[PDB]
Amino acid sequence: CPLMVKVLDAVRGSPAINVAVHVFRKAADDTWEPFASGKTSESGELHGLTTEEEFVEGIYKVEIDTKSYWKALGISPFHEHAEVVFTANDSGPRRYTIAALLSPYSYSTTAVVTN
Amino acid sequence: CPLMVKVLDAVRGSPAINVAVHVFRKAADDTWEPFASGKTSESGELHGLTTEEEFVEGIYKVEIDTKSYWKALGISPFHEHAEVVFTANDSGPRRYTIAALLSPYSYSTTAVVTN
Amino acid sequence: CPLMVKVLDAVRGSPAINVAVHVFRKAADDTWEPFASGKTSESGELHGLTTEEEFVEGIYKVEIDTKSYWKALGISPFHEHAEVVFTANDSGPRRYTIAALLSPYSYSTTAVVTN
Amino acid sequence: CPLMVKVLDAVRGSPAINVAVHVFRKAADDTWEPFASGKTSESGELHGLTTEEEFVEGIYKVEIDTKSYWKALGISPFHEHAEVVFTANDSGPRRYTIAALLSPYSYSTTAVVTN
Ligand SMILES: O=c1cc(-c2ccc(O)cc2)oc2cc(O)cc(O)c12
Ligand SMILES: O=c1cc(-c2ccc(O)cc2)oc2cc(O)cc(O)c12
Repeated sequence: CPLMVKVLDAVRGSPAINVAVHVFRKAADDTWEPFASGKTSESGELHGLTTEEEFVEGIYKVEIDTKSYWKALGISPFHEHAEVVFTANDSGPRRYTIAALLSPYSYSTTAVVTN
Repeated sequence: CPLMVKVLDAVRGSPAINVAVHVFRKAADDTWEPFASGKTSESGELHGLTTEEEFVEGIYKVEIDTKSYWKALGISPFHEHAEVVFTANDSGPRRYTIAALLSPYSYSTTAVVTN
Repeated sequence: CPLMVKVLDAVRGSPAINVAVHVFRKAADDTWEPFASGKTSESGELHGLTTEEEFVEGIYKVEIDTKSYWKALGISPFHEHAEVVFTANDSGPRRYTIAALLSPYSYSTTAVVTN
Repeated sequence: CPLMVKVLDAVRGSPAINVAVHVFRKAADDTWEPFASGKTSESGELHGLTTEEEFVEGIYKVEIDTKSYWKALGISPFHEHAEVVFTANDSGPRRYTIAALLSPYSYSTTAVVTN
């Protein structure tokens, strides 16, 4: 799989478990077309979202449902969700890890792009 | 000034100047209506986006045009933009500062909410 | 004011108030000599630590007492403190803002260096 | 191994490879005693630093030589190094991952503590 999502919890110092993640691909008419989704595992990771054959060049949006995550922990959050929007490019390395570090009023995200 | 945006550059250790910012508000029909836009000053700050009267309750999206920023500096970055999505003024008027710290393959964002 | 420290709380979405900060400078004998100290205000800022005359070239350590901050709020955090270590004024006098964003098991820090 | 260090590069969107890491344990006289060290791998990770038997409760410092890393890439950095100082506690989960995300004028660090 060319796309993995990893989510961490900066309040508890843990993986962020059972977080819903939705991936969209930008269509020709600039709408967001559902592409893949899942929930992070006990290690905070979401594997197997797509395949090399399906993951063609284009703009993708990864939506991480941070609000539901914080509410399930009894914590009041700021954001509706975290969004990561990027272009997949065949010129670069083949594997994309989208990582996010979550706090109630803040988040960080980085891309780790490797061969 | 109930909505302010502040952007920093983590490569240069400086304000991120001339960063375009577009704000949207979710409409009754569930689309993103353009609400306000502007660009960061030499201090990396964007003031005057809206007014207390105009900044009513709603779900807002602050889109920070990070790709256009990096590309204007001769850099090819990872993200298209940073999107900050939040419910505002649910418990009455507040003042919101949306801060963002930018790197070519990573960003963080935090909200400072007062009064 | 050539050295300023600003601290934010990522759990509350607020300035981090009453955070103790201790600054050290590496001595000729390679030990950390106490240089200045203070605490953040209601704005999360710490001004007046030093003067242009006193803030000479050197290697400085800014220790932000994050554990004491979280514990004063009834929270058991991970880190003892955040340490920011840097060479200052190597190319002549500059103004340094050390910013830190705090969560119980995570922090970030960035420097804004001007003139 | 109860202690792992992971380092990421926010400029290149990659693991931070061949970064020197030094771990110290705080001695009874408040000095820092060398404990373990190594260099991050091609995946940006440093495994096998210590064992369960050696990693007793106490205060530890993880020093990440960020300055040499940026210089080897031809980039001018701000910090001398990144420091992560924490107490190992047997009450919590047994495995500590210290992660750091590096930019030239900024870094983030979080702890992922698991069983
Ligand atoms: O999101 C951030 C915002 C800020 C910041 C820094 C200075 C301000 O006057 C306002 C906000 O610093 C930071 C420092 C970091 O290391 C990481 C951040 O996300 C931020
Ligand atoms: O976005 C982040 C991702 C990670 C990370 C941690 C472990 C992985 O296997 C992959 C990514 O650590 C971090 C540590 C930080 O202090 C801040 C981050 O944004 C991240």
